[PDB]
Amino acid sequence: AELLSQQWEAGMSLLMALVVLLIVAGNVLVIAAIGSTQRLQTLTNLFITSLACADLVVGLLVVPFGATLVVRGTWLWGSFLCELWTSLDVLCVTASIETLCVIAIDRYLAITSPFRYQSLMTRARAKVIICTVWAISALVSFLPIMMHWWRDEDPQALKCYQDPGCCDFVTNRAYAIASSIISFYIPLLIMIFVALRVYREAKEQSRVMLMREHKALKTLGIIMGVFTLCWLPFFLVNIVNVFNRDLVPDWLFVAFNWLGYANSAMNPIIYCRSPDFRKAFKRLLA
Ligand SMILES: CC(C)CCC[C@@H](C)[C@H]1CC[C@H]2[C@@H]3CC=C4C[C@@H](OC(=O)CCC(=O)O)CC[C@]4(C)[C@H]3CC[C@]12C
Ligand SMILES: CC(C)CCC[C@@H](C)[C@H]1CC[C@H]2[C@@H]3CC=C4C[C@@H](OC(=O)CCC(=O)O)CC[C@]4(C)[C@H]3CC[C@]12C
Ligand SMILES: CCCCCCCCCC(=O)N(CCO)C[C@@H](O)[C@@H](O)[C@@H](O)[C@@H](O)CO
Ligand SMILES: CCCCCCCCCC(=O)N(CCO)C[C@@H](O)[C@@H](O)[C@@H](O)[C@@H](O)CO
Ligand SMILES: CCCCCCCCCC(=O)N(CCO)C[C@@H](O)[C@@H](O)[C@@H](O)[C@@H](O)CO
Ligand SMILES: CC(C)(C)NC[C@H](O)c1ccc(O)c(CO)c1
Ligand code: NA
Repeated sequence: AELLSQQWEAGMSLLMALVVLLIVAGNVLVIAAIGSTQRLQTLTNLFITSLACADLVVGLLVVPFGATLVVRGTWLWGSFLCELWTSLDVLCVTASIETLCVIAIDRYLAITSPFRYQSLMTRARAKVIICTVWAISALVSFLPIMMHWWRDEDPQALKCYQDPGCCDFVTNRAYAIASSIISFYIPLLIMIFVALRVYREAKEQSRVMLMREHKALKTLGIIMGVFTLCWLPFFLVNIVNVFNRDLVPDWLFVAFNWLGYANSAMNPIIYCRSPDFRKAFKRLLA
C-alpha cells in the first residue's frame, strides 16, 4: 500500500530527473557548440539555436512542473502557475513546428535560387525571422489561455477549475480544434509540402561537396520526421476525442503527450551525424 507508493514515487522521480538532465545537457551543448564555433555559425544554425531554446524551455520548466504532477499526484503550485505552465507547454510546441517551417523554407530558397537567396538572407534578417516566429507563437498560445478561451461549462470542468490541486487542462471542443489546427496542423502541412519540394530539387542534382550537403539536408529531414512522429499521435487523438471519448484509452492519450515532451531530448543526439557538431561536443565536455 504505502510501500507500493514510495517505490513508484522514487523510481519515477528518477526517470524524470534523468529526462530533465538529458534535455538540459543535450541542448546546452548545442547552444554552446554553435555559440563557440565560427565554423558553425551559419544562418541555418541560428534557427537551430532557436529550436534548441524551445527545447531548453521544455527541460527547465515544462517537464519539471509536469514531473511534480505525475509523481506527487496533484498540482502543488496554485492557479496562476498552472495556467502559465500550460501556456509555456503550448508555446514550445508551436515555436518548434514554426521554426521547422522556417528551416524548410530557408533550405528551399537556398537550393533553387542560390543567387536570390544570397542577396536576400543576412544575419540581421535571420534574427527578425526568429523573433517574428516567437511573437506569432506567443500570440497564438498565451492570449487564448490567459483569456480563458479554452474553458468549459461542464460540471467536470468547473469541479477542476475551482480546485487548486487540479491542473488537468480540460478545454472546450472549439479550443481543442482551433488550437490544434492553428498551433500544429497548418505548420505541419506547410512543413511537409516544402520538405518534399526540397526533396524533389535535391534528387534532381564537387561530388564530395554535394554529398556533404545532402548529408546535412537528411539530418534536417530526420529532425522534422521525428518531431512529426513524436507529436502527430497526440494531435490526432486530441481531435478524435472531440467526436468520441470512447475510441481511445485514456492512458494512451497521456502516453502520447509524453512522447511529445520526449522529442526535446532527440535533436542533440541526431546532430551527432555531423562531424562538426561531434568535434564541438567533445571539445566542450572537456
Ligand atoms: C519565458 C519564455 C517565454 C522563454 C523566452 C524565449 C525567448 C526570449 C528566446 C527563445 C529563442 C531565443 C532566440 C534564439 C536565437 C537567437 C539567435 C542570436 O543571433 C545573434 O544575433 C547572435 C548569434 C551569433 O551570431 O553567434 C540572437 C538571440 C536570438 C534571437 C534569441 C532571442 C531570444 C529568444 C527568442
Ligand atoms: C499561426 C500559423 C497558422 C502560421 C504558421 C506559418 C509560419 C510557420 C510561417 C509561414 C511563413 C513564415 C514567414 C515567412 C517570411 C517571414 C518574413 C521574415 O523576414 C523578415 O521580415 C526580415 C526583413 C527585415 O529585415 O525587415 C519575418 C518572418 C516571416 C513573417 C515568417 C514567419 C513564420 C511564417 C509566417
Ligand atoms: C516570447 C517572445 C515574444 C517576443 C515579444 C515581442 C517583442 C517584439 C520584438 C522586439 O521588441 N524587437 C524585435 C526583435 O528583433 C526589438 C529589437 O529590434 C530591439 O533589440 C531593438 O532595441 C534594437 O534592435 C534596435 O536598437
Ligand atoms: C487559438 C485558440 C482560439 C480558441 C477560441 C475559441 C473560443 C470559442 C468560445 C467558446 O467556445 N466558449 C466560450 C469561452 O470563451 C465556450 C463554449 O464552447 C461552451 O462553453 C458551451 O457553449 C458548450 O455548451 C459547447 O457548445
Ligand atoms: C499521468 C500518468 C502518466 C505516467 C506515465 C509517464 C511516462 C514517463 C515518460 C517517459 O519519460 N518515457 C515514456 C514515453 O512514453 C520514456 C521516453 O524517454 C522514451 O519514449 C524515449 O526514451 C524513446 O522513445 C526514445 O529513446
Ligand atoms: C495537457 C497538457 C499536459 C498541458 N498538454 C498540453 C499539450 O502539450 C498541448 C500542446 C500544444 C497544443 O497546441 C495543445 C492544444 O490542445 C495541447
Ligand atoms: Na484547478
